[PDB]
Amino acid sequence: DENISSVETPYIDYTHLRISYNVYLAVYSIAHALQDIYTCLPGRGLFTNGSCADIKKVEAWQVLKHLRHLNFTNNMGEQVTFDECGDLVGNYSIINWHLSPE
Amino acid sequence: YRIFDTCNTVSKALEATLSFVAQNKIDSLNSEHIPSTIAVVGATGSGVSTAVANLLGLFYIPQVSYASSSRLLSNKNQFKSFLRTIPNDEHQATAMADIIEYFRWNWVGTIAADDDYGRPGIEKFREEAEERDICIDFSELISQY
Amino acid sequence: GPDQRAQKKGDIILGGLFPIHFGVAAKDQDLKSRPESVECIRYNFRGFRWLQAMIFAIEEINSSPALLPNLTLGYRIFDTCNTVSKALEATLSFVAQNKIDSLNEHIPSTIAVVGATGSGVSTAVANLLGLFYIPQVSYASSSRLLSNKNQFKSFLRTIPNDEHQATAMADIIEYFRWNWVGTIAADDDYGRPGIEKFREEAEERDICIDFSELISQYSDEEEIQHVVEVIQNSTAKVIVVFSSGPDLEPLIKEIVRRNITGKIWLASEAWASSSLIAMPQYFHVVGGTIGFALKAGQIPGFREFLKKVHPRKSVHNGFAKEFWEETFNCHLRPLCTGDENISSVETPYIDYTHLRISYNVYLAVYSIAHALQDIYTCLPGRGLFTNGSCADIKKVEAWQVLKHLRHLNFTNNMGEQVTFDECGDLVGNYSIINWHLSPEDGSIVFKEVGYYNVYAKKGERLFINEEKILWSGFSREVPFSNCSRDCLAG
Amino acid sequence: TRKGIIEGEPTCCFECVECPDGEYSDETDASACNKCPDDFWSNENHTSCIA
Ligand SMILES: *[C@@H]1O[C@H](CO)[C@@H](O[C@@H]2O[C@H](CO)[C@@H](O)[C@H](O)[C@H]2NC(C)=O)[C@H](O)[C@H]1NC(C)=O
Ligand SMILES: *[C@@H]1O[C@H](CO)[C@@H](O[C@@H]2O[C@H](CO)[C@@H](O)[C@H](O)[C@H]2NC(C)=O)[C@H](O)[C@H]1NC(C)=O
Ligand SMILES: *[C@@H]1O[C@H](CO)[C@@H](O[C@@H]2O[C@H](CO)[C@@H](O)[C@H](O)[C@H]2NC(C)=O)[C@H](O)[C@H]1NC(C)=O
Ligand SMILES: O=C(O)[C@@H]1Cc2c([nH]c3ccccc23)CN1
Ligand SMILES: O=C(O)[C@@H]1Cc2c([nH]c3ccccc23)CN1
Ligand SMILES: *[C@@H]1O[C@H](CO)[C@@H](O)[C@H](O)[C@H]1NC(C)=O
Ligand SMILES: *[C@@H]1O[C@H](CO)[C@@H](O)[C@H](O)[C@H]1NC(C)=O
Ligand SMILES: *[C@@H]1O[C@H](CO)[C@@H](O)[C@H](O)[C@H]1NC(C)=O
Ligand SMILES: *[C@@H]1O[C@H](CO)[C@@H](O)[C@H](O)[C@H]1NC(C)=O
Ligand SMILES: [Ca+2]
Ligand SMILES: [Ca+2]
Ligand SMILES: [Ca+2]
Ligand SMILES: [Ca+2]
Repeated sequence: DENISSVETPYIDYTHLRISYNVYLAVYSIAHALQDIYTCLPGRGLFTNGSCADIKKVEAWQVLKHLRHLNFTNNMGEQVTFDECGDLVGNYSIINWHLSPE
Repeated sequence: YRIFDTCNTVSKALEATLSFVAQNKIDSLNSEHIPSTIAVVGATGSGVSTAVANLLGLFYIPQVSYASSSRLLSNKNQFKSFLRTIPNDEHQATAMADIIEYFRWNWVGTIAADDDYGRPGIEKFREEAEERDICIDFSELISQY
Repeated sequence: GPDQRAQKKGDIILGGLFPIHFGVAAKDQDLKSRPESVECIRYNFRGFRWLQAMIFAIEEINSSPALLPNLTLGYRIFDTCNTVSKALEATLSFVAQNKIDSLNEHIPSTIAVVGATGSGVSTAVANLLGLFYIPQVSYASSSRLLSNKNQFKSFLRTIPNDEHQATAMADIIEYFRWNWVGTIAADDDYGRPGIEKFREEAEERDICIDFSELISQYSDEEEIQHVVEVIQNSTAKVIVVFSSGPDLEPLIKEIVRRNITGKIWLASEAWASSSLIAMPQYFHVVGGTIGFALKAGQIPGFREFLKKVHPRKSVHNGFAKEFWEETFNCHLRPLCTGDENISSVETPYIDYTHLRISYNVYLAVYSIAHALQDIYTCLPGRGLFTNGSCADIKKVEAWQVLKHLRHLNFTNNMGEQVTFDECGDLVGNYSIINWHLSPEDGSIVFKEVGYYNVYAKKGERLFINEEKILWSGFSREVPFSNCSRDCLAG
Repeated sequence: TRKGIIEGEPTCCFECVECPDGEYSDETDASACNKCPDDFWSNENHTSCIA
């Protein structure tokens, strides 16, 4: 019954969600690739002769193909897409290490 | 989901990945209880992600990393199924060079981790500093071992 | 596992990883259909000779009762095609029983692996093998990154590490008094660390490096063209290339197309003796190249065994069929009569002057065999294990062979002591060769013009005979590769 | 004062060598002393040229 907030660890004592947001984006990108597999019109597909994969019997390479052609929207309303090298270009923030007055 | 701990170590990550690719492995190497992992989220370290990417792209299992940012993982000839939700470290070395140029320094030292993360980034920074007329006094390689 | 293998059943199975092909088919999978297995192109006769060296060593051990009596060494040897994926399929075949035991009957248990050739390929293979502590004794992987036992627990090599080679390149540049050089390296785990070590050494020795460009066998025409532009714009005659044959072939071909001459090429051991670069029609570009070569070894009876190859007679070597089909341009395309003579077609399989990597494969196999002999001929209370206990040669395990390989000290057929230090490395000299045009024929003669003594102290390791060097292949005058001319008196 | 080269040490590490008479250096981090034009000499500080 111990309280999680009682002990100060990096688990809760965080200020920003930078890499956690990266994990969230990875999961949602795979999910959106799977959705593109699911929401696939018969004649409009990424595979041979515009065929679509079967969500019930989907294979890893098909999800890779859809991930390479994945362009979805964040929960922050910003588009996520991967380049030809599977990269997601983003800004950086210059921070300075200070000392807490208290 | 099937999530394992890598401990920032290639060995643990490869045991977990061998668990991941077990069905594809037995299919390509000659019980349905083994689940079929459709994609992998990971890993943090760039060397760990490199080993896992070799093993996974052998079977074309997509691997979307969240922290591994080594430029060597942008080579689709070797890493066919690797994707990143983190920016590549091509820009961070240039940003460090721009920071040094902004504050009007030209005499700096460099330390890097002796792995696929520190070495490519510090090489890119060396190139950018040479372009920006910055002299690097020393270049050292470190590790946790 | 993979097909086209070379397999022989035995009591103990030695895995093999050789580049029978220089590479794979460059066909980027669009993933519109299920990705099939990639094909291997550019048949390598030198890699086939290395595989034959492994097989010859295993047969010699199985025939001589002085080594491992009444114990038979078998092998499962695959083709890596210089590609990480193929070698990883072969490695998964090697660790099938091990991964079944660790994760989850007649599958042979690979006791040790000989290979691979590429440092990145060997890095992937070592990553996979070190999970199960299966020793892997490479014959041509000289990257310093593989000396990290914290990441590569079961890795050994019979080739020298390439820090001494980069130091030797710097010493060569200092010897001829150049300070204005350019560096080229393959974008892999072999070229990058070596060129970095060279950069440190050159900075120590006050050698300015003008350009540092990375190359690959998969580099686009844009990247190759950019590197050639960098070379042309630069005034650095001396170019230090720390790369391999396949990774340098596109750049060399593009430079030959544009006829860039007068460049002095310092060749790393990987491509200093490469049939992909040392071609007669490249001599106006790569002529006079100064490169490094390993110690030449001797394997009595090896050439006869090489000349005893036959697709039908050799049933345990599945690579013999394609070897025959590419040697005589026949199919078993005219039909393969099967009576063709190996001494009729000039290939790197037979037209070799020295055995350097072949001797490395020989040493790898004999190191494994002598580790097994130490396992066998061991007194009960003097084993390298808990309480001095001994391994059982009837039920030997891979980690026991690794333990005996770490504490290995045996004698060559040349009378040279072979041991592996704490980093799992072997120390060896170098021979400095110069690419000479043949007077009698058109081939590129590799003329030995010096040596590098790794055992000697710094500043006394290098020995060169400038009278034996033909700069650019025709000139006896040492070229000028300084950025600025000397400031005179006053 | 111009920049002189320290042997064995990179470009960023230089010595301060005073310009000689006749020549001058007006800017900072100058790599060469420039001669004053014809009918012009250099002042005491070598920071400009006077007729
Ligand atoms: C440190 O060195 C840098 C060298 O780049 C100096 O920056 C130069 O300063 C001069 C002075 O006017 C300028 O003309 C150059 O354009 C500058 N070069 C740059 C910014 O790349 C810097 O001033 C030096 N700082 C100190 C305190 O010595
Ligand atoms: C190219 O530059 C090197 C670097 O200085 C010159 O090497 C010097 O040679 C002189 C006489 O041979 C020695 O006294 C110096 O100690 C050398 N400096 C070194 C080794 O750093 C070389 O002479 C130059 N070659 C030319 C101009 O052809
Ligand atoms: C590495 O090279 C050196 C020099 O080529 C070898 O040292 C020579 O050894 C022979 C006898 O084997 C002597 O006659 C020479 O006088 C030696 N030359 C020297 C010391 O400069 C050395 O043996 C080679 N390494 C190995 C392992 O053979
Ligand atoms: O590639 C790599 O190894 C690093 C690992 C890493 C990055 N950011 C982090 C934050 C916390 C812990 C680890 C990391 C950037 N990519
Ligand atoms: O570590 C490496 O990548 C090189 C590869 C290599 C060497 N020598 C060779 C001869 C032929 C073909 C390839 C090679 C030296 N070790
Ligand atoms: C992604 O889709 C949006 C429309 O929702 C479009 O504006 C954007 O250009 C697309 N990006 C890529 C990389 O296709
Ligand atoms: C070489 O110089 C030319 C001169 O314009 C330039 O266009 C070219 O980009 C240079 N090559 C490089 C920078 O690789
Ligand atoms: C290349 O240049 C050399 C002289 O430098 C000349 O002899 C040779 O014919 C040239 N070859 C081509 C293909 O231009
Ligand atoms: C190897 O054994 C020989 C004895 O044959 C000995 O002279 C030599 O010092 C040993 N070397 C090592 C490294 O143990
Ligand atoms: Ca990790
Ligand atoms: Ca290989
Ligand atoms: Ca070759
Ligand atoms: Ca110095």
